[PDB]
Amino acid sequence: NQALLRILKETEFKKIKVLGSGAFGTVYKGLWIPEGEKVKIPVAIKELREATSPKANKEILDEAYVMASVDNPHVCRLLGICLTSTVQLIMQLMPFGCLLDYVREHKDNIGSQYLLNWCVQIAKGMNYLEDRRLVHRDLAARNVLVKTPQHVKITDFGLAKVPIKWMALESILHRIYTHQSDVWSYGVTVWELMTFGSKPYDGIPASEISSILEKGERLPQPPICTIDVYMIMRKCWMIDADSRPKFRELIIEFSKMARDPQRYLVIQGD
Ligand SMILES: COc1cc(N2CCC(N(C)C)CC2)ccc1Nc1ncc(C(=O)Oc2ccccc2)c(-c2c[nH]c3ccccc23)n1
Ligand SMILES: [Cl-]
Ligand SMILES: [Cl-]
Repeated sequence: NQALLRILKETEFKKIKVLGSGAFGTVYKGLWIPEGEKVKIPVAIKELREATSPKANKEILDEAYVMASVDNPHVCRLLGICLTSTVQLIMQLMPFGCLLDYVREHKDNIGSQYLLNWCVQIAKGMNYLEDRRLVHRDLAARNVLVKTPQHVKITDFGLAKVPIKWMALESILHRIYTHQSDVWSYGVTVWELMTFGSKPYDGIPASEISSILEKGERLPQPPICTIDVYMIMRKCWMIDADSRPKFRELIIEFSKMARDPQRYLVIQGD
């Protein structure tokens, strides 16, 4: 369905402010001003580094069509693309930033129902990706964006088509990426939220992660988590990928807990 993806001319968007930058490229805050209309749309613009892959513009556009077909309230949808020497991707601006920064900045004013609702919404978005037979490969708290405080969206997937501390052991050892390896990354993401933005395996070099996982060590239990919540996180980190919970089960379990949030999370002033 080609109509779902707007082909943009360079004059229809302008870069205002830099939001993030790295080896992939740079994400700008900007405005989309379609020529015919009289509107200025807040957007995020990710410009990819030139000459990173041999894929021509024709093959890139076909992959972009898939990203534009993602229709789920908890997964970011590709709004437009600009194909010059560099590939530029346009999506809606998420004004509150990424969820990792949000929980760090508001760690004193976040209650149990907020945290459990985020866990539900992230599981809903990942379950949709699994329904579309799409593997994310880089699920993390930094890759969950906050549209409003109680509406989050998963971002930065399909860009892949090394985050060792978020990867399932089979991804580190065998480069295997499935929906069940996404579940491992979901467990680490939930761990980031329950610790209000702590770094996983803090103080341990990335090159040592596989050995400690093979020795049976895992991320420690967050203090606010009751045993019911931690055991769900621990099951996401089982060696047997098919023994890990499914995203559809995680939706049900975290939805049930969200009905009685103070029973499952113990938070000061909650
Ligand atoms: C006010 O808006 C924001 C601000 C801040 N800042 C606040 C604090 C700063 N200091 C003080 C700590 C640093 C951070 C972060 C985020 C957003 N909102 C946003 N909206 C939409 C996308 C997004 O969909 O981008 C795309 C676009 C096309 C294709 C794929 C992804 C993104 C986004 C996705 N991947 C990224 C990688 C790096 C940076 C941003 C993004 N972010
Ligand atoms: Cl808040
Ligand atoms: Cl960090």
